[PDB]
Amino acid sequence: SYELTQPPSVSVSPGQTARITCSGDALPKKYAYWFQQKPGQSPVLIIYEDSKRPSGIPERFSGSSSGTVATLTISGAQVEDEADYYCYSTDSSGYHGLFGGGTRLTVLGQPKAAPSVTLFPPSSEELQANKATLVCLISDFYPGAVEVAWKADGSAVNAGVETTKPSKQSNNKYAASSYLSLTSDQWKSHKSYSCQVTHEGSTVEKTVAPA
Amino acid sequence: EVQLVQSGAEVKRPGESLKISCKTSGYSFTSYWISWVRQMPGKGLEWMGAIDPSDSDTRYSPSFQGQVTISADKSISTAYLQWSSLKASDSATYYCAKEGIAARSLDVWGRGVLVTVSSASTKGPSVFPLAPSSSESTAALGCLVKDYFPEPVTVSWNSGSLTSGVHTFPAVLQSSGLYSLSSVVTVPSSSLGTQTYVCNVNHKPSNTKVDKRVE
Repeated sequence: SYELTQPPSVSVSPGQTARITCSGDALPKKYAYWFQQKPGQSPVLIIYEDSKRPSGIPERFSGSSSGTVATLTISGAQVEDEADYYCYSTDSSGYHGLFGGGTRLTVLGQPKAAPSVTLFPPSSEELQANKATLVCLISDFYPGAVEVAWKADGSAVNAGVETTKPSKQSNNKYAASSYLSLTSDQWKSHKSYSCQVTHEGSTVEKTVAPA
Repeated sequence: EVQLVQSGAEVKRPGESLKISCKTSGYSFTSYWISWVRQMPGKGLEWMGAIDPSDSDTRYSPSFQGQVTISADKSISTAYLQWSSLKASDSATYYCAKEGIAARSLDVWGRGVLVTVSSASTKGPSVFPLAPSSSESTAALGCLVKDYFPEPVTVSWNSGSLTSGVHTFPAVLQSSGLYSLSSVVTVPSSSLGTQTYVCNVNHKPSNTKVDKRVE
């Protein structure tokens, strides 16, 4: 069908200019609209009819449309501009609305921070129920993006991993957790297990061993 | 002022029917289209469809056409969105929106309604203690809050008397449909032997609270 394509993520330093693009076949003929969405809130209209600003929207937001690409420009981005941005338009007929996939705008404004990682072995109570859940807790990282992998005796763990998305802490850093669900027999069948947390191109690994 | 008031949060099972509502005020209800927009957890906004209350005309996105029904009752200025048989992937926040003058323009939004579609039954958590293996000035203790449904759960330590250094993590949603979370606290190892540590785990949806001693 018809689609509006946005970059999944854009990063900007405070005071710099961010540009969020939105590609669509019918944009040369149709108006684009831009919505800002912050967590637990309804979307807010930022730009309408390609380039118009509603009353009260900060001057730094501007819109344009050239060819099949609409662009939201945020001049001098502020930390309060950190949000998801959605473009919106119609199909070529004009009868159906359509959203882009959204762009997560990260406004940095604090130094990179490596994650603190704590890995817990299974409790004896859970083991006596023939289950073993490994708990990998990840905190105080910035920016809010991590990748988590698990290993058993150096080999990849291909199933049983459940990992949260990052969540903002009160200090504006991020937290996440990852869980590896095993049986008691699986836990006791290996010499060690590791939780591997990759952040900004580097990795911290924590290991536990049946004792 | 234009106001859109939506019905309350819903927890349904796959295959069940559901009808949610959007009651408007502050403008001529039959003079503007009403759009419905949804957002699955952690996903993007999706335009579902719209209705013209002046003549019952409906338009649907190709992704939703024939799978949901939009309707309206002008007598009470209310629009509706309904399913005869929900899918699990229909878990989403659903917004109604008064349209503007241009077709499909979105003018005023409702606050949204949270709809959870899950096969999981309501279940209180199993709470397990988290301790390090048997160095020594402090120690990290915690509680694993395993396999509960639905959200939310709250956690305190020592009945709320212990707050310094407590980190309670948001839950993971498992493929089973059940949730799990953990809470951890760093304590002095001098206290380990004279200070008891108990995590208080409250799950109002199942009317269950667990106070787990961690040694």
